[PDB]
Amino acid sequence: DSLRPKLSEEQQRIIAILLDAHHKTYDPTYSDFCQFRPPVRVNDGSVTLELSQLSMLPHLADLVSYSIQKVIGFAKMIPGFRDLTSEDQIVLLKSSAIEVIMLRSNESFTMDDMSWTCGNQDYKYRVSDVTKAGHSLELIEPLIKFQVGLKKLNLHEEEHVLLMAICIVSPDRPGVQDAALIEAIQDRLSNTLQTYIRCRHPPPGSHLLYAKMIQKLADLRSLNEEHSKQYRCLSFQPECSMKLTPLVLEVFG
Ligand SMILES: C[C@@H]1[C@H](O)C=C(C#CC2=CCC[C@@]3(C)[C@@H]2CC[C@@H]3[C@H](C)CCCC(C)(C)O)C[C@H]1O
Repeated sequence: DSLRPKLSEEQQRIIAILLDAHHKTYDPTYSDFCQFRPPVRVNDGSVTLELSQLSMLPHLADLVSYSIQKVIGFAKMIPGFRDLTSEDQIVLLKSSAIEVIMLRSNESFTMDDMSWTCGNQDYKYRVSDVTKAGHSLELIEPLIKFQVGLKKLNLHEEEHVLLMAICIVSPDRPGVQDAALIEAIQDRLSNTLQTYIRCRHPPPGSHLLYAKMIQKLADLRSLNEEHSKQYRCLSFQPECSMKLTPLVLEVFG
């Protein structure tokens, strides 16, 4: 009884652009990782030791800064993002940066051992590594829950890039000027996503995937708020900005 409208020429183009944007901004071999400040793993088996050392912070801060640069690159290739004022472009990028990083990290996340595997042994990131970077389990546990839940959706790469774009272009972000434009750009992306699922995703017996995808966006909202709280506490540690990057400092500070 549910209508299945075909993907329009513009919608097929939008997907093509977004897939191409992602392949230009996501290296699945993670060959740049060795250029970061080296990962250090001291035995913790302690929140006092954690903040004392912050051993994994320089590496992960470089990982996040690098990721932010890629997201910016990805955003500029999103259809519509061009038409926005640069002031609205920054607003959207700053408030969605950590959300989109959590999204795009799912391509490296594996349910083999519940880790982010970016090769090879050194660049395998477990729960203990994130703690060693000065974050508590209040963020880390729900983050893994999110990643696992997202993995089980078995998203097509077409859906994965669309979801990242919808995430970035959000009219309900604190500080937006032209919310109607952002809403129009998001509607264009959402409609393409809704059409694609009904068209391309099998069987389809339960097209209830879209509602599950919108739920993931809300999961990101609360994760964003929790990371924000924990970042503020990390920044209280003396000589902490040293371990971060000017870009990470601007986005979260
Ligand atoms: C490069 C690809 C993608 O961009 C993200 C990846 C990742 C990852 C991550 C692996 C371990 C946890 C993270 C460090 C990131 C993603 C978000 C996590 C935390 C909460 C961010 C903390 C930031 C700060 C220390 C400044 O507070 C791997 C690849 O899939």
